[PDB]
Amino acid sequence: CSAGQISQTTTQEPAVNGVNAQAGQVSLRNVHLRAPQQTDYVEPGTTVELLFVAANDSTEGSNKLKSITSDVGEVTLTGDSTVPADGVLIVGEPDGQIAVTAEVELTKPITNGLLYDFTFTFEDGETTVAVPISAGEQPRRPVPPAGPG
Amino acid sequence: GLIKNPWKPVVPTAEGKKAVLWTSGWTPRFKGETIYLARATGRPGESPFVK
Amino acid sequence: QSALLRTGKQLFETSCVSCHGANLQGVPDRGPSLIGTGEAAVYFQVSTGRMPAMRGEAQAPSKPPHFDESQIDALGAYVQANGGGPTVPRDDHGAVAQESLIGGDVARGGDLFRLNCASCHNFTGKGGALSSGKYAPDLGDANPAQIYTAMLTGPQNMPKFSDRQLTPDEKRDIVAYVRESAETPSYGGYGLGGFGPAPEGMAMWIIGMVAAIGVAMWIGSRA
Amino acid sequence: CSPPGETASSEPGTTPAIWTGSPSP
Ligand SMILES: CCCCCCCCCCCCCCCC(=O)OC[C@H]1O[C@H](O[C@@H]2[C@H](O)[C@@H](O)[C@H](O)[C@@H](O[C@H]3O[C@H](CO)[C@@H](O)[C@H](O)[C@@H]3O)[C@@H]2OP(=O)(O)OC[C@@H](COC(=O)CCCCCCCC[C@H](C)CCCCCCCC)OC(=O)CCCCCCCCCCCCCCC)[C@@H](O)[C@@H](O)[C@@H]1O
Ligand SMILES: CCCCCCCCCCCCCCCC(=O)OC[C@H]1O[C@H](O[C@@H]2[C@H](O)[C@@H](O)[C@H](O)[C@@H](O[C@H]3O[C@H](CO)[C@@H](O)[C@H](O)[C@@H]3O)[C@@H]2OP(=O)(O)OC[C@@H](COC(=O)CCCCCCCC[C@H](C)CCCCCCCC)OC(=O)CCCCCCCCCCCCCCC)[C@@H](O)[C@@H](O)[C@@H]1O
Ligand SMILES: CC(C)=CCC/C(C)=C/CC/C(C)=C/CC/C(C)=C/CC/C(C)=C\CC/C(C)=C/CC/C(C)=C/CC/C(C)=C/CC/C(C)=C/CC1=C(C)C(=O)c2ccccc2C1=O
Ligand code: HEC
Ligand code: HEC
Repeated sequence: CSAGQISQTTTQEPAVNGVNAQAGQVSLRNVHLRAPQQTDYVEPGTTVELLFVAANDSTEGSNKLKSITSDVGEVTLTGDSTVPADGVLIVGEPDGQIAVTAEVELTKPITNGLLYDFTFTFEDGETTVAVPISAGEQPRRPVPPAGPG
Repeated sequence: GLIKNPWKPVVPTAEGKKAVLWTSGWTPRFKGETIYLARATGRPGESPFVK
Repeated sequence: QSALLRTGKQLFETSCVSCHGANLQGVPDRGPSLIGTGEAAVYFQVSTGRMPAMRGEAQAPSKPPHFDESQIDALGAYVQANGGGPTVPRDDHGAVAQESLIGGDVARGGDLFRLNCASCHNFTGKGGALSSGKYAPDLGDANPAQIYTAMLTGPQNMPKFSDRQLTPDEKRDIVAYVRESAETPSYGGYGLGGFGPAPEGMAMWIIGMVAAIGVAMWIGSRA
Repeated sequence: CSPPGETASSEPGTTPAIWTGSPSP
């Protein structure tokens, strides 16, 4: 009954804060934004990081990443954004990693909990991801001590 | 003596006294009252609820 | 260590590509992506024996592990290098921390466990059934590191409690309650499984009533 | 029977505004 075509285990998503996406032939895994926060918003002009891993489903040819755009600011790509034949392209260096980076210069404020659309183009497909903000291995920020009331 | 009216307004809310079953801890006691989603820290006393 | 990374990938290729892909992106309807899960998820899933999985069903059960401690570390490092993520706590000698994870406040851990875990694992981690073929397994066999990694990574249907939702000290208190509530002997006799009234009613009917009726037969007469 | 005051909606909804909080408890 539970081992049929509709199976609960097989359709499960990874227990991570990132988002999976299919950019035609490239698999976008663990797509998230790194942005330490202090107040209700991350004000415009602050520089945050966009981190993801691009997986080449095809094993014959190569692919390259171009023109990451979003309506939150301008995204700058630094490094060799080409993914190998049957390899990965790690963009960003997340916590727990002992150099392609995506630098986002904010134009409008962002906050953890909401979704912001990002556009990925490689050479054969343009998709929107709706990237979230993910705090990684950072410790819980201290809370001011409440008084007696 | 045992009989009690279920719908006697005894709970102060933002729009007057209300019956117990219509209210809860999330019912504002005045307009614009800030109610935080507090987490139980698991320790008795010494801030059992924090922001 | 490059030795640890290539050993992990070499182990990964012949054991985890069929369901998770060669580049850890996941195989649709067969397995999810392993990017960003971290070394903690791999440690739990392999040391508990849950992985490699054998088929798709309601819930993948635990079984004897397919790798030893050295191979688990190599597999964890390979997955860790692809997407990062949480890591298993370690002691001074670099081994997986077991005794140092036992918290000092079991009373706090008991209240936290009853708020956050008792619902799925029962008053004393005896397990509980879930919606359709799924269940919260009994907690008497997991070592403190496994409990910590389960709380960190949230396997299958268990919530992925982060270090911000539950601080390392709170997690250490919880595993202290989990470890002690499993090693504490019953005080009123045989524990009867610790499931509550259901074994208690079964034991009464099969023992006391059988003895009472059997004694009634011996004292009384037939026909 | 089904509860009359429980129906699904197709409206997307908007992001909730930032809470300010009125004084004088
Ligand atoms: C002659 C005597 C006995 C004869 C019996 C022998 C032959 C019986 C034949 C039955 C067919 C066998 C197929 C087995 C394989 C199978 O099952 O794989 C199909 C797939 O199906 C489900 O997916 C559906 C889709 O494929 C998905 O695309 C879709 O999404 C999904 O939708 C759900 O899920 C979504 C999530 O995605 C939700 O979004 C969505 O809302 C929804 O919930 C679908 O699911 P769902 O509707 O649940 O249908 C499940 C199964 C349903 O199973 C079953 O056979 C149920 C078993 C019934 C057997 C009858 C009981 C008999 C009792 C005893 C005999 C009594 C004792 C006798 C007394 C003594 C004798 C005295 C005389 O349908 C079927 O097969 C068709 C049923 C037709 C059978 C007809 C038999 C009726 C009885 C007539 C008897 C007359 C007698 C009169 C005499 C005069 C999932 O399971 C999948 O994984 C699974 O892969
Ligand atoms: C006249 C009549 C009147 C007489 C009536 C009296 C009868 C009662 C007799 C027995 C009294 C014993 C007293 C001593 C009590 C004691 O000191 O207790 C020790 C400890 O022991 C258990 O610890 C196990 C380990 O030691 C731990 O290391 C381990 O952790 C733990 O595991 C739990 O915890 C883990 C997390 O920690 C979880 O992971 C895990 O899952 C689990 O929960 C373990 O426990 P567990 O597996 O429960 O069982 C293990 C049991 C194995 O089972 C059992 O006893 C089964 C047998 C009894 C149980 C009750 C009956 C069941 C009835 C059902 C209805 C059956 C179903 C039938 C269906 C039909 C009908 C349906 C329609 O082995 C044993 O003890 C072996 C001892 C066997 C002794 C037999 C007695 C001999 C009598 C001979 C008499 C001769 C007289 C002759 C006169 C002439 C736990 O209890 C502990 O708390 C407890 O502390
Ligand atoms: C809604 C509802 C009534 C649900 C029940 C549905 C259902 C399918 C029930 C039973 C299903 C079972 C038993 C599945 C196992 C697979 C199986 C072998 C199926 C039966 C096959 C069959 C019919 C043919 C074989 C012949 C046959 C009839 C033998 C089966 C006999 C057995 C083993 C039956 C027992 C089933 C049963 C319901 C008993 C449980 C009794 C209770 C209440 C146990 C509680 C209990 C527990 C849980 C403890 O942990 C414990 C720990 C220490 C001491 C005591 C206990 C204790 O008693
Ligand atoms: C198919 C039968 C599989 C094989 C072979 C392996 N895995 Fe797997 N894995 C599979 C599924 C369907 C799932 C999801 C549900 C589940 O049972 O947990 C998983 C899960 C994992 C995870 C957890 C991911 C998370 O979101 O954190 C890990 C870390 C994992 N699998 C690793 C892994 C390894 C290392 C394997 C080789 C030994 C392996 N899996 C085999 C399916 C299958
Ligand atoms: C229900 C939604 C759960 C809550 C709340 C908690 N747990 Fe859980 N846990 C649950 C399941 C379904 C599973 C099995 C998952 C698997 O991938 O197979 C688990 C697993 C554990 C384990 C591993 C046990 C082992 O087999 O030894 C541990 C140690 C564990 N859970 C502990 C635990 C704690 C301490 C919790 C409170 C924070 C907790 N769980 C919550 C289901 C659910």
